[PDB]
Formats: sequence, structure tokens, C-alpha cells
Amino acid sequence: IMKVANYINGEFKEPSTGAFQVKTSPVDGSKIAEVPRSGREDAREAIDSAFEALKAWANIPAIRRAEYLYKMLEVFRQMKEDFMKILTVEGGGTYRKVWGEVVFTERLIQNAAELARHYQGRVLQSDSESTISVVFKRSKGVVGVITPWNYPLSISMKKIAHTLAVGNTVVYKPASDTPVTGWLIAQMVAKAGLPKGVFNLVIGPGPVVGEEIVTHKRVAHVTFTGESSTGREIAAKAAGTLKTVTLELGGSDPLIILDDVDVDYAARLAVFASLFHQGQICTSAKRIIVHKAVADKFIERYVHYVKMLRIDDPRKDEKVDLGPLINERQVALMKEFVDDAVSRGGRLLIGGRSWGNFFEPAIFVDVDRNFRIMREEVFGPVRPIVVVENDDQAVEVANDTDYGLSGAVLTNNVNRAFRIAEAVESGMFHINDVTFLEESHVPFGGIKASGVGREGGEWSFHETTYDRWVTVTLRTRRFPIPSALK
Amino acid sequence: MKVANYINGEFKEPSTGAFQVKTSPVDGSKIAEVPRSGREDAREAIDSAFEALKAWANIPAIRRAEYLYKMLEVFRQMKEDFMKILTVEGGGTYRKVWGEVVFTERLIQNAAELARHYQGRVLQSDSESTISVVFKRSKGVVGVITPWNYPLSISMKKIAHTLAVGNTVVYKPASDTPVTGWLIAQMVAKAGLPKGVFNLVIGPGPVVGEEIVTHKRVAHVTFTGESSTGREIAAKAAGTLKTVTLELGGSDPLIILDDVDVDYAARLAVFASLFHQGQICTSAKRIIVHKAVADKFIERYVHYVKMLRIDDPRKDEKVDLGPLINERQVALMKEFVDDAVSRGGRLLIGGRSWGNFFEPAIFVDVDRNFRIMREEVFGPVRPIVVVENDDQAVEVANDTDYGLSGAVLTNNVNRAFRIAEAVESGMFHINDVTFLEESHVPFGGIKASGVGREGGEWSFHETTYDRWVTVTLRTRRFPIPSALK
Ligand SMILES: NC(=O)c1ccc[n+]([C@@H]2O[C@H](COP(=O)([O-])OP(=O)(O)OC[C@H]3O[C@@H](n4cnc5c(N)ncnc54)[C@H](OP(=O)(O)O)[C@@H]3O)[C@@H](O)[C@H]2O)c1
Ligand SMILES: NC(=O)c1ccc[n+]([C@@H]2O[C@H](COP(=O)([O-])OP(=O)(O)OC[C@H]3O[C@@H](n4cnc5c(N)ncnc54)[C@H](OP(=O)(O)O)[C@@H]3O)[C@@H](O)[C@H]2O)c1
Repeated sequence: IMKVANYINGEFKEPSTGAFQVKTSPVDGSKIAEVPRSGREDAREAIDSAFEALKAWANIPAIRRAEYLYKMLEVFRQMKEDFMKILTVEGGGTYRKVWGEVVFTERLIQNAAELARHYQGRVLQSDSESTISVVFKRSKGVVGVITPWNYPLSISMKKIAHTLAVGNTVVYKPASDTPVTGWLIAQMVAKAGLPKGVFNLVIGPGPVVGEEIVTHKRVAHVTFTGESSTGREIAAKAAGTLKTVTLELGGSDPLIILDDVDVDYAARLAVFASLFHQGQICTSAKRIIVHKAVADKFIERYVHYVKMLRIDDPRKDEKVDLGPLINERQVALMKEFVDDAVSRGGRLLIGGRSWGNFFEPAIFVDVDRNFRIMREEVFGPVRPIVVVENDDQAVEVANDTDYGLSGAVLTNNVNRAFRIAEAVESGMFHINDVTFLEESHVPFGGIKASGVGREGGEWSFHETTYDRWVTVTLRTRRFPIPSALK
Repeated sequence: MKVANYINGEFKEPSTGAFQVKTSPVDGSKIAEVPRSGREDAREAIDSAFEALKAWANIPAIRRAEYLYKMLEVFRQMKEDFMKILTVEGGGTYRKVWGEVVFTERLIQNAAELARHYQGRVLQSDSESTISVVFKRSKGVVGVITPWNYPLSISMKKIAHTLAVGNTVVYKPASDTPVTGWLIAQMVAKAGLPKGVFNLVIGPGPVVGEEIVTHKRVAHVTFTGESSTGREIAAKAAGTLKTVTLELGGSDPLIILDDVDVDYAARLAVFASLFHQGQICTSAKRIIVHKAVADKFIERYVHYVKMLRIDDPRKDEKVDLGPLINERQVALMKEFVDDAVSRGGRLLIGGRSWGNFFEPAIFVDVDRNFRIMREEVFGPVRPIVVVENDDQAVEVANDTDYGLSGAVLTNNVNRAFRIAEAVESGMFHINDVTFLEESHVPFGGIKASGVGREGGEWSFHETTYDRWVTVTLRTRRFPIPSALK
């Protein structure tokens, strides 16, 4: 009953040119909706609207912004089943995946509302007599939000909800493969009645709409989640107007399994960590590293559970384990990974078939450091298992990557756990749990090629505000020039 | 005098043997031969810092604090040498260089005091049986690239705090102040810091600085300098996803309302606008006065400016202003004066120059199109603008691309706070100079003035990252495969 459109300055509307594109389902190729193909002028209109809305939005008390976010939370709760539907048909997520994403998104919006009133500055001791010295927190201004296709709702809303809570306005450009999720977000914001211009949605190509956002002089900050190469390009262009950035650029997270574990549980945990959402998760367990003393048993058990994974149309029922990859380019890439591994002498334990956008888990052993699946982020269900002889070796292999997002170790030994945790070069680490653990109010982010900054709760607030030192001097002073005085 | 790099615990010549002669801005006399290092010397320093990183970051903080307390001890014995070099090399007066040295002692001590106290967080987990904490970790090897105006205090704020928190350092001082940098390395060497923890490389920004900024093993660059340079650095830094701290100058407003002690305001304004010949990022560069006191203010201000004594800063302790750092700066100030005259500006006083010396040029009848209103004037040329009310004062104050500091002079609490809130700057001062600065406060700007904050724990935030770690104490069930069982 409704057309998909941009949302700019309180109004749903077509791109100025009227150009559109057809969004199809990765499940079966069927048509989902025609969507805007916006260009530079649509981006500019959104930026100007965000800019004009900024001062009124930033200057109201935090409690008023919290109120708007609680309204959004209310509307989101009403829209849950619409979001689940779209995440499944447009993004290819299974029922359990999209259910989890929606539950997390509810928690994120609530978290941002909860924290709005409580972001504190500092009162300082002055080294000088008769002076008051404090630090306020101020919003950065208009913030560009540029997001990916894998968890398009939760990733977008973590950025959007927290950025808004602290008095910034937003220009949001969703991934081209997930525009309907972006439009549903705009629907939610509009029904919650946020002031015009405070939130704007522009649907269009990254190299056009996104680049205008990154280079516009009125944008103060860009928060971006996507590929490491896209991020470095954005960071470079952002420097032109000295805007700050937050960048979460993918990972190749190590899951380290020691010899003292419950092997069967380790295998159940490893299967979930490595293959959930078809491995299309930035903090997926992309490189599995097992101690030789349990390697045979682990590999056997891991493959045993992988055999059970059910791959199907995710709309079929609630128990489907894996849906399709997002598009044909992803399938082609996964084929290259498999092909490279096999040609290098790698042992394909299980899997390898694809059809349309579907791609089965493909598990390898007997790999070395020059395999493409050891050297690159594998954003799909192709996974190497590496056998190591001791903990030093576990750490060496774990760190032999350009990335550094998350990581995990399974062991019951407190010494081995903590030593490995300290030595693994990552922004996040988890002992006895999956690599993709995530909470709404924790600092989520990486080091090395995985990007810059942290998002979640107050860490998001840190990214999109600045500290403002203000003093009051209560005494008159004498000055060193002109020395001829008095 | 001959000066060298300090790399991996050793004072050494650049590998080309290339050197150049540094002269005094005061009289053009020789001061020293200094390295003209290249990309290989920078690479060596970076490599040394990288190899020293693990051992330096992983010792307890109290150990790093001890080294800093030792640096403090050595610095205290070298004070006079720093003052000498700051005057002869940088052109600073006795009062200026004394102030910089006192502040530098405080900076080093502040970094030592704070090292053991930088805390992470223990969080509430939304999950059962889960411990959730956040550690602070060193970023790695940090490049520090510095300017010539306050070469000691600016360098040490960055150096000491960055070291305190377990980073190693590659330092490239400004080409006009390389002896200051060498003296810093002397201080570090005598404190006995482990080899490679701190490294000095003297050479051209476009060669040595470029290599630091683009090298794969550098984790962070902290930079103080011109806005244009900063933008180039930030762009280059993106190639390897290193983070940056940038302080890029200012065009700070000093706002004077009609309820002030006018004579006091004039005295304060002279100090704020013209100390170190206005070569301060937080100099009061645009003076904005309420019409009700403007005539009286302008007269008193010019009266005090008249009294300033400009001379060889080596002469005695009472010289008010020395020279500018070089002839390029004098030529720039002449451009500013030329533009103001051409636009109808009224030169109330000053403008005389000889060699690197320049007598403060004060203009009235200026408007928003003058270069001295539109650009950072890093030197002794200052406009005074007259406004009719507080709204206009704010409009003029914010009509700049910069946003570093600013100040308002008034006894009215409502006007002071409303003006402070409305002025777009990273720092603001009520009833004091624009260039107020302490060792442990967040110093930095917004808009074109740069990115990030330095000073105390704010320096720590810039050169560390947060690291979320959890321990899960229960086993759970997972959603795939659903067939389980
Ligand atoms: N670190 C994390 O927290 C994390 C978690 C989730 C996702 N991811 C990463 O995201 C990757 C996949 O997502 P993706 O394919 O969407 O990554 P992407 O190709 O880098 O694109 C991400 C977003 O940037 C836009 N874009 C492309 N070029 C741009 C440009 N020149 N200027 C501005 N924006 C531009 C894209 O728009 P278009 O769609 O129109 O091209 C999209 O909205 C994963 O491989 C993973 O690396 C990382
Ligand atoms: N915001 C603040 O805290 C603050 C306070 C003090 C000074 N300043 C600013 O600093 C300006 C004056 O200082 P400045 O003349 O030294 O500015 P600058 O020309 O930008 O140079 C600063 C430093 O950067 C180096 N440099 C030049 N090009 C480089 C490159 N391509 N890559 C890496 N490094 C490079 C310089 O080395 P070389 O000497 O070899 O060129 C110097 O060490 C003032 O105008 C003001 O804007 C700002």
C-alpha cells in the first residue's frame, strides 16, 4: 500500500531525479520493491535539513530527547513483525537470526534512551587560585550514518539511536542491498514524531550519496560500518573538512580451543560462532585454532554438527539454520575461496555446493598461512581449522592476520585463558563464549585493520560528542607585559 | 655546535651525513649544525620504537612513572639550558621562556602522577553468569610532530603523557626549533629510559614527517601545526588506519562587555593578544568590544601597546617582545597589514619592522572581509571590532572557521554564561585570558582548530584503546543446528 521513498525534513518523497531501482530477494530472486536511486542533490537536501534542525535538537534538555527515543521504542515494538519479515526476505536471514536482531534492536533503542540524561562531564581542581574549572559535553553536530547489509537493523539502530540521544542530528544511508530496512526505520522515526530534519533517510549508491555525506562541509562526523578498503577511503576523504570518523571494518576473529575443554560443547559452540548468518558477521569465528591433543575429536564432532545444519528458504519455517548469501557476487567470492584452498592442498572436510544465492558451509583442514581463507576476511561460510601444538603457537596463528576485531578462547585453565586473552591482538575478547558476543552498552570495536573507535552506550556518546573546558576566574591578575608597569 | 638524532638509545648522525646550519631569528648568527635526516633515519626510529614497545607497555605503570619522575629530576637540572635555547633559537623573551619551562616541569610531573591511575570499567552484563570488563591498552608506537612557537611545552605535553601510558615515541620537532628537540632527547637519555622507547629524528616535515605518518608500524600521530598541514596528515594517516590528534591553531575571540573595569580589560587584552608576539594558538586574535566602552577601551589598549618594549630578548629580563621566528613570518604580517589598509582599515599604531622584528599593528574600522578577520593571524597584527550588543558579539565571535578558545570579560553572570554557551569553541574562559592552560585539562578545539584533546587523562584517552573482555561461567544452548538435542 506504500511506495518506498526517501525521508527528508519530515517528508517521505521521491529522489529529485525520480530515478529508481528494483530490490529483489536473495532467496528466490522475486521482486520486493522499487526503491529510490538518489543522487548528490538528495544527499545535500538531507544534510541541509539536518543542519537546520541541529541547534533546536541539541539545546533541548536531554530528558526531552530521551522521551522521543522512548516513543521510538514504543513504535518499534509495534513494528517487530514487519522488521522480521523484511530482514528475512530482503536480507536472507533465518527466523532465529532476525528474531535475535529485532530483540537486540529493541534493547539498543532502549539503551540509548536510558543513557541520554546521564552522560556526565567533569569538575576539575585548578592549579590556580580563585578559578572554577569544569568540562562540559557537547554534541558534534550533523552525523552521517553509513551501514552494511548483514545486520542492517541492529547495526543501523545502534548508530542512529545513540547519536540522536546525545543531541546530534542524522543523515542515514543504508546499504544498497538492504534499503527496505532503512525505509522501515524511517517509518518508525516518523511515527514517533521526531522534529523535522532531526533524522533523514537517503536511499542511493555509496559512491554518490555516501561520498557527498563524507565530503560535505556541514557534516561533523561519519560513523561507518563496512569493508576495510571502503573505510580507509572514507577516512581519507573525511580529512578534507576535518570531520571525525568511527569505523568498524570487519574481522578475521580467532576461536582458540585448548586441550582441557569439553570437546563436544566446544564443537557446538564453534559451529554456532563460525556459521551463524552464513558466516556473514564481522565477529564471526572465521579462523578456528585447535590444540593437537583434542584436534581429531574436535574436528570429528564439529563436522558431525555441521552435517545437521539445515539450509533452506528462510521463509519456510522457524527451524531453518542457514539462508542464502546476500547476492551472486558473494557466492562467486566464496567459490574463489574454496577453489584457492583446494588448489593449495587444503583438505575439504565437508560442503562446497552452491545454488542461486545459497552456499553451503565449506570446512577445511591442512591449510597454511598463504591460503586466501587465512589471509583475508571470509564473509561467508568457508572456514579453516588450524591444528597447533601449544599455546604459544595458538597465539602466533591467532595474531597472524591484518584484522583485530574480536576473538575467543575455550579452556578451563585460568592461567592459560588470561595469558591468551592478554596476548591476542584484538579490540574485544571472550573467554568461554562465542566471538560475536555483543551487548548494547559495551565498547564494541576493533584494532589494526578492523577500524577505529568504539560503539555502544556511552562509548557511542564519546564518538559523537566533544569535551568543552570552561573556566571562571574570580580574581584580578597582574600581567607580565608591558614590563614597564606599574 | 653539532646536534644529532637519538635512535635506539644512541645519539647518531643521519645516514647520509647531510646536515644544515640553524641561525638565530634575533641577529642571524649561527647556532648549530643539525641533521637533515631522510626516510631511512625515520624508518630506523620507527623500527626501534616498535621493537621496544612490548617490554615498555607490559611493565607495571609504576615502573613507567619512576622513569618519568627521573625525567622530571633531570629536567629540573637542565632548566637554564632550555631557557637559553628557547630564547636564542625561538626568539622568546625571558618571561616567555621562564613560563614555558615552569609549565614543562608541571607537564612532566603530571604525566608521572597519573600513570598508575588510568582506569578501565567493570560493567553490568545483560547475561547471566558473565563477567564483563574493559581494559585500557597502549596504542603502540606514536609519532609526535610539533611546531616552533612553544616547542618545549607542546612537545613535552605530548611526549610525557604518551610515554606514561605505555606507548613508545618517534619525535620530529619543527625545523625552526631542532636544538630544543635535541635537548629533550638529552634529558630522556640521562633519565635512562630503555633503548628505543623514545626516539628523535630531525629532518624536513615532507620527508621525515611523511614517513612517520605513512609507516605501517606507527599506531597514532599527535600533531600540532597549521590547519592545512593537519588535513594532509589526517588524509595520509587513513592509508594505514592510524588515529590522530590534531591541534591546528585558532582565531580566538576576546569579548569585552560594557560593565568591565576598562583599564583592566585593556591590560588583559594586551597580554592576551600580544604575548609571544601573538605567536600562540590561543592568542586573543580578534578583539570584540561593546560600543558603550569602545572608545575608552581602544585608547587604553593602544596606550599600553605603546609601552611594549621590543628588543633582543637576550638583553635582559624585562623585554616584552622579541622577534618573529623568521622572515617568512614578517612577510606574512605585511600581507595582513597591506590587506587591512586596502580595505579601509585604520592603523592606530605599529607596523614597523626590521629583520625579524615587528611592532604590533593594531587596526580599527575593520569588517568581516579583512584577512585579519578571516584567517589565523599568527603574529602581532590585531583587529579591534565594535559591536552594539551581546547578540552581535556572539555573531562576530562565531564568524570564523576556527574554534579553539575564546573569552568574555564581564561581571554579569547571565551575560557571561549565555555568551560562553553560544560561542563555538573547544575551550572558553570567563574573566581571564584566551590562552589559559593547565597540565591536566582537555586542551583542543572544534571546527578548523582540529580534533581530540590533550592534557592529563585526555592525552591518555588519545593514545590508548578500550578493550572489552568477558568471562562466561555457564554453558548454554545454541540456536543452530536446530535439529538438536
Ligand atoms: N567492524 C564491524 O563492526 C562490522 C560488523 C558488520 C559489517 N561489517 C563489514 O561490512 C562488510 C560488508 O558490508 P558491505 O558490503 O555493505 O561493505 P561496504 O562495501 O564497504 O559498504 C558499506 C556501506 O558503505 C557504502 N559505500 C560504498 N562505497 C562508499 C563510498 N565511496 N563512500 C561512502 N559510502 C560508501 C555502501 O553503500 P552501497 O551499498 O550503495 O555500496 C554501504 O552503505 C563486511 O565484509 C564487513 O567487513 C563490519
Ligand atoms: N592548536 C594548537 O595547539 C596550536 C598551538 C601551537 C602551534 N599551532 C599552529 O601551528 C602553526 C605554526 O606552526 P608550524 O609553522 O610549525 O606549522 P606547520 O607548518 O604545519 O608544521 C608543524 C610540524 O609539522 C611538520 N610538517 C610539515 N609538513 C609535514 C608533512 N607533510 N608531514 C608531516 N609533518 C609535516 C613540520 O615540520 P617542518 O618544520 O620541517 O616543516 C612541523 O614539525 C600556527 O600557525 C598554528 O596554526 C597550533
